[PDB]
Amino acid sequence: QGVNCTEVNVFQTRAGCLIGAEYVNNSYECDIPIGAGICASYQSIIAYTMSLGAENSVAYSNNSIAIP
Amino acid sequence: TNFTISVTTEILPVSMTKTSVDCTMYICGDSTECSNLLLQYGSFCTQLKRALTGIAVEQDKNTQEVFAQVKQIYKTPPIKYFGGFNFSQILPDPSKPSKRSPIEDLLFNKVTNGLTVLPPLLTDEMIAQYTSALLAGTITSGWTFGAGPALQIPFPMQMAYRFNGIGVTQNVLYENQKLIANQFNSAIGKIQDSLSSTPSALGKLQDVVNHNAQALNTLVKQLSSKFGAISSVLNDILSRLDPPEAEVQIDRLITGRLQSLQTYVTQQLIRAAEIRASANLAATKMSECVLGQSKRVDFCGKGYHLMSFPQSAPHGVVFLHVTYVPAQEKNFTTAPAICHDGKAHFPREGVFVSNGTHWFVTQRNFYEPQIITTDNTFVSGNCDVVIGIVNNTVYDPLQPELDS
Amino acid sequence: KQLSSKFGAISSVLNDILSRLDPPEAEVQIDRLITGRLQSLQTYVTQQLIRAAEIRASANLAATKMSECVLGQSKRVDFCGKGYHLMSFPQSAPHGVVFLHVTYVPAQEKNFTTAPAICHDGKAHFPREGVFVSNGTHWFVTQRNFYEPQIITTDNTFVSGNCDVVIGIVNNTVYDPLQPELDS
Ligand SMILES: *[C@@H]1O[C@H](CO)[C@@H](O[C@@H]2O[C@H](CO)[C@@H](O[C@@H]3O[C@H](CO)[C@@H](O)[C@H](O)[C@@H]3O)[C@H](O)[C@H]2NC(C)=O)[C@H](O)[C@H]1NC(C)=O
Ligand SMILES: *[C@@H]1O[C@H](CO)[C@@H](O[C@@H]2O[C@H](CO)[C@@H](O[C@@H]3O[C@H](CO)[C@@H](O)[C@H](O)[C@@H]3O)[C@H](O)[C@H]2NC(C)=O)[C@H](O)[C@H]1NC(C)=O
Ligand SMILES: *[C@@H]1O[C@H](CO)[C@@H](O[C@@H]2O[C@H](CO)[C@@H](O)[C@H](O)[C@H]2NC(C)=O)[C@H](O)[C@H]1NC(C)=O
Ligand SMILES: *[C@@H]1O[C@H](CO)[C@@H](O[C@@H]2O[C@H](CO)[C@@H](O)[C@H](O)[C@H]2NC(C)=O)[C@H](O)[C@H]1NC(C)=O
Ligand SMILES: *[C@@H]1O[C@H](CO)[C@@H](O[C@@H]2O[C@H](CO)[C@@H](O)[C@H](O)[C@H]2NC(C)=O)[C@H](O)[C@H]1NC(C)=O
Ligand SMILES: *[C@@H]1O[C@H](CO)[C@@H](O[C@@H]2O[C@H](CO)[C@@H](O)[C@H](O)[C@H]2NC(C)=O)[C@H](O)[C@H]1NC(C)=O
Ligand SMILES: *[C@@H]1O[C@H](CO)[C@@H](O[C@@H]2O[C@H](CO)[C@@H](O)[C@H](O)[C@H]2NC(C)=O)[C@H](O)[C@H]1NC(C)=O
Ligand SMILES: *[C@@H]1O[C@H](CO)[C@@H](O)[C@H](O)[C@H]1NC(C)=O
Ligand SMILES: *[C@@H]1O[C@H](CO)[C@@H](O)[C@H](O)[C@H]1NC(C)=O
Ligand SMILES: *[C@@H]1O[C@H](CO)[C@@H](O)[C@H](O)[C@H]1NC(C)=O
Ligand SMILES: *[C@@H]1O[C@H](CO)[C@@H](O)[C@H](O)[C@H]1NC(C)=O
Repeated sequence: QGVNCTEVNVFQTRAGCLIGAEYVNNSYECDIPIGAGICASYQSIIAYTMSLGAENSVAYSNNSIAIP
Repeated sequence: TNFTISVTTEILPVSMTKTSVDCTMYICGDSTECSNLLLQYGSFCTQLKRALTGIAVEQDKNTQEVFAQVKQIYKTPPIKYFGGFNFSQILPDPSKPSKRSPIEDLLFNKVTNGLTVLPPLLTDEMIAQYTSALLAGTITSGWTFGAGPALQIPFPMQMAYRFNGIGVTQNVLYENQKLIANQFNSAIGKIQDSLSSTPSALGKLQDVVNHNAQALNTLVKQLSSKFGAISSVLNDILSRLDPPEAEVQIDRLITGRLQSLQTYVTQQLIRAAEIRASANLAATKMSECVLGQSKRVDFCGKGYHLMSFPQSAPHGVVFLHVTYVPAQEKNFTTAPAICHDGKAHFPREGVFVSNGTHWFVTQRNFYEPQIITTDNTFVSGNCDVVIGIVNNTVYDPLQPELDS
Repeated sequence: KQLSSKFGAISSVLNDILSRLDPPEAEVQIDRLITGRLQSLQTYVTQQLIRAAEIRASANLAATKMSECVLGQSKRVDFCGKGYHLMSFPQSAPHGVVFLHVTYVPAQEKNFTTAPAICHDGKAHFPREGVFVSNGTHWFVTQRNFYEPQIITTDNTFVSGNCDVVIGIVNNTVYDPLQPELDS
């Protein structure tokens, strides 16, 4: 937490560094909060950025009504 | 007769800075005397760390709950046309890599060792994404998107829906639609000027930040005091005095620092309860005035509340309450009922109004003359028990059209 | 647990420490112990007061929900469960309450086209409670939820001014009741 990890697999985060897990570029649902948009889960242990659900933009126009 | 639309700002803080305090290293820097004497007080500093971790987890839960109230994020269409409603300084600008609207950019620019300052779980990027998604959901899905799957409704008809829900007939919206759009743009410009002008409008966030910084500064200042002992230095007494002879001095020092840490933690704890209550109130405000329109008055801004814009802010949330401000009053004469052909008549939803002798009907908060007909009235009782009733005829529909 | 700690004194015992120590220093030991135990009790009751205040605030919110969700229907959005609230069924719980929330979640969305108003015979048309909706060359009216097409008549619509300034307005014929019953 907080301290720079030049002094003390190794992954550099905003809140310090993480030892024991590998960082991936994909997105997963957050289970273990870490801080500054980092979340970890075990499937081996990995770390990933915060995923805010799924991106979904509904169609918008000058005349389009939706009634269930 | 004529109405204007203004916008106000409400700032409610959300989450203070999380602080983590270790006991042993705060009491003394790497000394074995504290290791062999702090446990003689029992597990005292353990519950302090337990309480501070509890504050950290409830602050994280609070800042998660105050914003993440949607299951899916919403993205604006690339076409910026909204039927005359220009949203440029409200919609986030993709030119800046941080994806911020200029209003919260100006608000961010205006608002400014054994301790540990933990970073928040949500940084400003995901808060900006939350505000952008909520703004998109409240502009393109109307007021019905939190009850289930996403819908789409164009802007003018859901303006008409909100005007119907506020207590006026929806026909008056299209009469001055461009006037309402121009007044909205002028109000957005004026509130941007007010945000850029007033320096004390954001006093709550600066107040809580200054309170936390001042508490930490007084903690640090009172740490370096002697507390009635010989030396104020943490480790100079280890070599200057015999460790048999330093027991009373180190006991007084550790109990004084323990009392100071206890009163600091209680003050912080109380404040933490206050900021949790304030952020819960802000969460109720967002859940009432953003997720759909509300009918209760004087809750979100001054006047009749239509809808609000939530925007990002450091350690808080700022709202843009869009209100209905009536004006252009005019004196008129009224009557509770009208008696026609020996039978009493009552208004369906409005009131009988007459400038001179000609009587007309109109809605509650807007003035427009209408012909008194049968379809907007009913017969119940006679014109004998009522008071203040006037005498006038009622024009009967379907009377002069069925004769031929 | 905090009772068993000596708090920097000789021992945690009370009666036995008086026998082995003289009263001039036993009063010092008892003074240290009494101050430390008073501090521990003060910490415990500070936690008790703050927990009582937080629980009282949460229970006042729970009582507001008790008088708002259970007593009748509350129109306010997502204050009693997720989505629109209709009714709630509370059950007895130890040191708490539990809430059910009968809600209304529509689904199976279908695309449709609309119009702000209808211009016909030099006058504007506006629905009294419904909304204009269409699928193709035929137009209908419906409510906010659970789409139900109906023929446009004069009882669910009204007239307000002329059709010149309303943007996006489109022609549509109107079926006026009592028109074919004129010569009977
Ligand atoms: C109170 O307001 C009402 C509503 O405007 C006024 O009634 C209006 O009175 C004028 C003049 O008497 C009417 O104008 C006339 O219209 C007929 C229509 O064919 C036209 O042929 C005449 O040459 C004349 O222009 C107007 O129609 C009438 N409006 C309504 C809705 O009945 C009334 O005069 C006002 N009273 C006072 C004291 O200001
Ligand atoms: C949009 O929805 C409306 C409402 O359902 C559709 O109108 C209805 O369409 C059906 C099927 O074409 C019509 O049924 C037909 O009726 C004739 C007698 O007129 C009969 O001989 C046929 O065998 C068939 O049953 C129905 O009459 C019609 N309703 C009205 C009032 O005309 C419309 O077709 C839909 N449009 C599109 C583009 O989907
Ligand atoms: C209504 O029509 C629009 C067309 O613009 C639909 O929007 C697209 O629908 C397709 C098929 O479902 C998707 O693959 C696209 O991603 C949608 N685009 C956008 C921008 O949303 C819309 O889904 C239709 N709605 C309904 C209820 O059928
Ligand atoms: C209601 O108030 C608005 C606001 O002043 C009026 O709009 C003005 O209309 C005049 C005449 O067209 C323009 O010269 C002004 O520039 C408009 N004001 C603004 C701010 O754009 C409107 O006319 C008023 N309506 C009534 C019925 O009095
Ligand atoms: C919406 O309002 C904004 C705010 O005025 C408009 O932004 C202006 O754009 C012009 C042309 O690019 C610039 O000269 C101004 O300096 C901008 N004003 C600013 C930055 O405050 C924007 O053009 C408007 N959009 C529409 C569609 O009318
Ligand atoms: C409205 O008209 C009715 C009948 O045209 C009035 O009733 C009469 O009022 C006069 C004096 O006010 C009495 O002498 C009659 O006996 C009344 N007749 C009946 C059948 O009641 C009534 O007073 C008028 N009201 C107003 C406010 O002018
Ligand atoms: C239906 O819409 C059409 C055009 O969208 C209107 O037709 C025009 O009406 C104007 C004046 O009403 C005439 O001068 C034009 O010659 C018409 N053009 C055509 C191609 O017919 C029509 O008026 C609308 N119907 C109603 C009842 O308003
Ligand atoms: C850690 O130190 C290195 C120096 O090699 C520096 O480049 C880096 O920015 C530092 N990181 C933090 C978080 O201070
Ligand atoms: C993937 O993650 C690595 C982690 O070091 C990063 O350097 C790289 O830029 C990422 N790639 C993309 C496309 O984001
Ligand atoms: C809505 O109308 C404007 C004004 O002409 C137009 O520029 C825009 O493309 C339209 N949007 C549609 C048809 O989706
Ligand atoms: C209405 O009449 C009262 C009584 O004289 C007066 O004080 C008030 O100014 C009038 N209002 C208007 C709009 O004429």
